[PDB]
Amino acid sequence: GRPNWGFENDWSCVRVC
Repeated sequence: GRPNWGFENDWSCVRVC
């Protein structure tokens, strides 16, 4: 969801993280 290479699109995070 947000820019930070988290989990979504392997280039962003979904939440919290």
